[PDB]
Amino acid sequence: LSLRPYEFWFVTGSQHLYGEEALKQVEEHSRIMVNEWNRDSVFPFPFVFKSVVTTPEEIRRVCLEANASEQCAGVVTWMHTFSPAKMWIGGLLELRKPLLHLHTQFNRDIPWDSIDMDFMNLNQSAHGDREYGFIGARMGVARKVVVGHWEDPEVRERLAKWMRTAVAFAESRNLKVARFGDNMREVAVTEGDKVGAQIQFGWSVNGYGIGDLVQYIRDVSEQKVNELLDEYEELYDIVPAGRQEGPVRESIREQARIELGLKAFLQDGNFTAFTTTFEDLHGMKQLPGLAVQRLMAEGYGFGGEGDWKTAALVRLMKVMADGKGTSFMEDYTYHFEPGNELILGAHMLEVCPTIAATRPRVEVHPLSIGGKEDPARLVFDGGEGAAVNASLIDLGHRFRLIVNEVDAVKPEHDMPKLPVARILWKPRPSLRDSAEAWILAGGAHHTCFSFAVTTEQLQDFAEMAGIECVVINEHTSVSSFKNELKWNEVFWRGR
Amino acid sequence: MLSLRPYEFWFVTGSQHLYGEEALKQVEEHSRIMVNEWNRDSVFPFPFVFKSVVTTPEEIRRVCLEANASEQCAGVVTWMHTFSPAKMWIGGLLELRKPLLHLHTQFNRDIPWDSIDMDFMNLNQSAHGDREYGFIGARMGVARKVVVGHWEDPEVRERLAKWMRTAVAFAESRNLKVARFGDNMREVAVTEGDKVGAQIQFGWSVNGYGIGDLVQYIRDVSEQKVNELLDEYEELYDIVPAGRQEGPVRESIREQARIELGLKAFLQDGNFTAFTTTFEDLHGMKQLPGLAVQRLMAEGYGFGGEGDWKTAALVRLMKVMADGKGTSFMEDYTYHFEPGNELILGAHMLEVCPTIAATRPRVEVHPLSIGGKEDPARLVFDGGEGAAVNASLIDLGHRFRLIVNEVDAVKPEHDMPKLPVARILWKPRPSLRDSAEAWILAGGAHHTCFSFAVTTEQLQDFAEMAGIECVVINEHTSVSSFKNELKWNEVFWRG
Amino acid sequence: MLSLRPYEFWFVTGSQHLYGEEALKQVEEHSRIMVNEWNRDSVFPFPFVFKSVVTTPEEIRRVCLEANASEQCAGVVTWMHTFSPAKMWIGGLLELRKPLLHLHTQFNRDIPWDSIDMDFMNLNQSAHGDREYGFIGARMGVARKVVVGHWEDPEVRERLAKWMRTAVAFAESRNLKVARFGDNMREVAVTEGDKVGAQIQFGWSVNGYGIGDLVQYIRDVSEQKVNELLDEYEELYDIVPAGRQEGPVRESIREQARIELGLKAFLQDGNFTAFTTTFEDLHGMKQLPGLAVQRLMAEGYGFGGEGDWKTAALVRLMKVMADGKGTSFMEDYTYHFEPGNELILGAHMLEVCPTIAATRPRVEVHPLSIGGKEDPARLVFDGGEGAAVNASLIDLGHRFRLIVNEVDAVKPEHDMPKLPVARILWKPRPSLRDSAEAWILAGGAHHTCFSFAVTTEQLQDFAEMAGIECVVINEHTSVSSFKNELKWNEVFWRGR
Ligand SMILES: OC[C@H](O)C(O)[C@@H](O)CO
Ligand SMILES: OC[C@H](O)C(O)[C@@H](O)CO
Ligand SMILES: OC[C@H](O)C(O)[C@@H](O)CO
Ligand SMILES: [Mn+2]
Ligand SMILES: [Mn+2]
Ligand SMILES: [Mn+2]
Repeated sequence: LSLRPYEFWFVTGSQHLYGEEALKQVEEHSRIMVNEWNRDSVFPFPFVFKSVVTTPEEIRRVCLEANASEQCAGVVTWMHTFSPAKMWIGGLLELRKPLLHLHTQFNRDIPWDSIDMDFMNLNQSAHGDREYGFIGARMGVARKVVVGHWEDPEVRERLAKWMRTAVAFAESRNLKVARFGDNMREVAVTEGDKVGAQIQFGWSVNGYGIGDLVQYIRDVSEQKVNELLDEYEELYDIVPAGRQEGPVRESIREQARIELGLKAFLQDGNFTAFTTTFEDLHGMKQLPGLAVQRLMAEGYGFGGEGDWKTAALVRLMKVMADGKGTSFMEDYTYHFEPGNELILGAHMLEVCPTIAATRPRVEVHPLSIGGKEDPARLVFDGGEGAAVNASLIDLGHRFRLIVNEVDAVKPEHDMPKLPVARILWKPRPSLRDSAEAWILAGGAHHTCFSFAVTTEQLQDFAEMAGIECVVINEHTSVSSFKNELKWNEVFWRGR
Repeated sequence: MLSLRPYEFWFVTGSQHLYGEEALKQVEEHSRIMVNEWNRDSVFPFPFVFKSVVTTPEEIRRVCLEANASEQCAGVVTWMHTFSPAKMWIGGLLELRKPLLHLHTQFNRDIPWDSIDMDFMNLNQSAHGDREYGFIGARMGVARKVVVGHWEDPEVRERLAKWMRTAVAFAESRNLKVARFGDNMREVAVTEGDKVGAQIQFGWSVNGYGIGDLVQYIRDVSEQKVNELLDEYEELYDIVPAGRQEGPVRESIREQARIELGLKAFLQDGNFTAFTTTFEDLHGMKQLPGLAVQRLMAEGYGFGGEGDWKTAALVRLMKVMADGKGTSFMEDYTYHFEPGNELILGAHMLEVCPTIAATRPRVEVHPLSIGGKEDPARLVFDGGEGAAVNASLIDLGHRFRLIVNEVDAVKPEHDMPKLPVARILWKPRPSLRDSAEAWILAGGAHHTCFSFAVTTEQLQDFAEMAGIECVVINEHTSVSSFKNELKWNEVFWRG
Repeated sequence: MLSLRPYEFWFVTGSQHLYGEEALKQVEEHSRIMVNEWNRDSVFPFPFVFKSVVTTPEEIRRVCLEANASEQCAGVVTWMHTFSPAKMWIGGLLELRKPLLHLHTQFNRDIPWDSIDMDFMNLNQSAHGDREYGFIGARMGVARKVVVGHWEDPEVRERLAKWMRTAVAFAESRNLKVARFGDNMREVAVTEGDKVGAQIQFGWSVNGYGIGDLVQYIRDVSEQKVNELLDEYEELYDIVPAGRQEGPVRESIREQARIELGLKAFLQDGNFTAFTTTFEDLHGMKQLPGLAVQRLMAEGYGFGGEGDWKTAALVRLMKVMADGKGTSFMEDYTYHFEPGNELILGAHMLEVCPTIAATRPRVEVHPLSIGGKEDPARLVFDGGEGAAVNASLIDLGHRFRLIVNEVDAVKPEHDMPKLPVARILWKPRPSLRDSAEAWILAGGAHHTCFSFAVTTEQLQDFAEMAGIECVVINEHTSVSSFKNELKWNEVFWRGR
């Protein structure tokens, strides 16, 4: 589910005070920085050099163009010299693309024996970026700030992680969610304000009768179903009974029809996320299962039981992660063994095979929920390692993003009677404390779990979106966490 | 140095009539003893003055009114020797406009175990008297400093002595007059601000004069007094060999002395203690004021370049705090990003105060294109080393913010033969990368006041007196926590 | 004289695909006709442009992005011809930074009783289309003007036409550059303020220049062109006898002419449309600018005395709103408390704009101690009579406030033979006693922009666009109610 071309504009500020020769050297430096940066494979997207800006209208022009350019996912600004910040007011007012303020310098060291006034006039980011820093503070602008020399690999790393965040934000602002049916009845956390979320994030969330999907599934080519099956047998282990013609293989075939119909519906409307609900499956043979797991592996967002917030979150985290190690997730049951406390996570069917440590198996088991026929699904153990588990909730007047850092662990025991894929994790700082903190913050039971997305990225995304992000990790004291929820509540009110 | 009027601190002791006249006599004896002993200690830069024990609403209100009327009263230190019902203090606390310090102390250090009786319990009961007083101060939201401990404790006296300087600085701030020769450097943002608001908040009087007003004073300087001033330059500094004899270079220095004497006459006539100039308005001037300003700063005049009246007032203020020691107008010019040796070179195009010099300053003449006037004479030197603060005061539009970075000034390892300006090298805490990110996030200015003498506590206590936010970047700072505190502070300080 | 770049107004029509392509065709036809006919009605001071009917989020966002980037687009007029599901408008409304007017109209005037059917109901359904759109605007809190009624109603067209003038003033304000020769008059409070906040809020660029910069331009004025300007003074005004032939009085008038040309040269070079002076800084000048200033204002330049950049910008933008008619810098000078005939005399020490003159201006030269310079030449005249507004824009520290008093200028019944400045008399509504008290409670400045042409509706619409409070004092004003509104308003505008 690939992306349109994206690029990041590098805008360098200066002034006319020091003359045209100085301005020539500023351009020279910026053009070199961009070219060298584009040689480093750490960057997942290209920088594009933009002509040095020195006047209010040049600044405003480049910001206007950045706004209109569909490929521009972010603007990186840097003051090479002093660049009087009132000139930047008009541009900053126009800019709606994500902004990163790079506070850097062309040379690494001070040339002690040669440094003169010309050098002082030229390489003065030391103060140019501070005057620019003030107008940003003064206008209350959303920004990432990165400090360091431009060849420092740590700097390039902040830059590169940020590019994925910005590109995720670009995808978020054009994100379309299709809902097949409404929320599970009586459920609170998956409910919320779609107009509010379209205003805040850009998400478009709209509802379709399950019957619209049923028609697409009905029109699937049997030839294509059979080819998809061949692919299933190539990628996965199939339960022995499904490896021969008969009713088990047919159950699998039916998920293949569902996958192909879903995919056709979604491509037709340019949707990149979707929801289903087991309470509305008229005309469907099975709850979508294996089909959904597959579409998630292709980069589609998904939320169960009408959960559009989590479907959008899964999709944008997929973009942040470059499609790696990311899944819709739900906390299912606990292991309270002293010293070995952990969480088993799953869903009734829909867990993405990209978090699998073992080769997935296609299985068919009964599912009473929904009252439909035994669904086919992929079954596997999730892998191990550091990860995040994130929830995005609607508090009524505003949204809150909640991020728990966790450590997935390998199971020490088989779970032979368990018909769904699953993963085990130990949340930080302990199961006891993270669960209390989560509950205090009203975190959902549905989350996006990811081995790839970092907390920095989710925080930066929250900065771009203008919403609160709270983090639960190894350093969390619960009492402090309670205090921060209160202090944050007063800041984010009316904002 | 620009000497101060006599200042003094009033010691007001609270009690009540409940225990009789003999108990009140003993209270007075203790207070008189504390004042007299305190004034024998050279740690205190200003004298304490015993005030008569107060026990009634009218006595309390009277002493507060008198403190407002007294030009020499720089602050009031209040101590409850006994219970002193705080409703009696309401009237006086509403009237009082001098800075207040609540000293929570006790006459005796130790409990006389084998003789302590009800009379002693009645008399030496600060333990609750100061708490009842503590309440009324919290209840009325009064600005105050609180100091706890025995009055012969050196740590207690230290806190008191430091606060005396802060309070004197506040007294100077309330009567501060700034003269601007010319407007802000065009298009610059951080040096702009609300002079009316600043006069309301701090008392600063900031008004503008045409550069021509200064030129007329420079024209009226007597040539005899100029010659004498060159003799002092000769005595005090290393003059460039070229200027040590008659000819162009010496005439370049003689011009700064003319500027110095014209400036001094202007300022003294208007009772100004700080001033600004701008390189964009130098009509009638031969040179940008340079040496002249450097000398004036060393005498204790506040200064801000490019029309910067906030930094000018900050510099005068901090000079008072520092008793004229080790304090300068400053600006971050260029960085040294050598791993394990990151530092900042600070300077200005001419105006850096010699009170921070480690080496004997040299008088030098070099071209300065900025301003388009004749080659100006200036002092050149390396800044000294050691712990320092770098502070800027910005206007956020609806309020002011004091930002303070604790730094470590370092001795240069190499010569800078081509650098025509005085300069200083420092390592900001907790690191270059972190302090600069925090500084930019706080929107701190490029222009600061740098000081080896002023402490963070003093700046904070100043902010408390002036009713503004003060934010500190030091070795303990984490940028993510710093970021939160800005948000939470902004909600408190709003309105 | 100082002329405007071309401006136009985009007409954006909303619909949806629901009813079919033929219906969309009928929608486009209606909108093209509306634009065509509006453009054939001389009440509009600027033309409308037809924009392709928008029906999808992408079409909406595109036109809003284009409006933003178009220098000549001064405003967007939106109308929902049919239901046009408002979530589609979110992306565009977030993007749009040009002034917005929501026109709630309908193509046909009357219900066609004998033939109205479902097709018609589907097509001509602004009645609910504009309500859903109204919702999203309230929901997102956008700045907007709403106008209701049939598109051929002359009252509807009049609201539209007036708003065009306001909106064009706003575009001018957004790009306004002020030059200040010298700083504020020392110790003065109301003319002080926050230039950064003002540039953020209004867009005004405000920067300071040494008087020496102006003096240099004055010295480079061609004596030829001075003489041609002097010729033009003779043509336009009654010059005082002693200034008619060569001599000291005519030399004085000649000096103002030099100031005039240097000032204009400087201003044009930086595209400045407003400026300030200060009598406290006149080094290298022979006179305080007087006659020169009066003439620059007459050309449409904004001016504020004593460093007053807020009034200078206000003067300029109200000139634009007024199309240069009957507008001036102004200051309340002295009162006439005669019972039943209470009035205010307004003037300045020199600088009153001749466009408010009811008599032919006289060029005169009198001494002026203020500033310590040579006797300045200036235009002297009586101001006109009639309905006017007197408006002040102040800085409360944390935000700006616009204060406008509706007044009636009156003709003097007596001469003022000893009075060496131009002046005007007015009777403030609802009374001198009450208007002055309300003004003081609102902290209104002593410097104002006075105008015979600018309406209260336009100042209010400008304030809406700029996101600032506008308070009005007029014939319906009760001081006690007005006092409450200051309180309630300040709670609304705080932190906003
Ligand atoms: O551009 C102006 C100067 O050259 C310096 O950058 C410094 O003075 C900034 O205030
Ligand atoms: O004994 C009465 C005194 O006033 C004491 O200080 C105490 O009881 C006040 O609470
Ligand atoms: O567009 C849908 C319908 O036709 C109508 O507009 C109305 O029912 C909307 O509420
Ligand atoms: Mn669920
Ligand atoms: Mn500077
Ligand atoms: Mn005036």
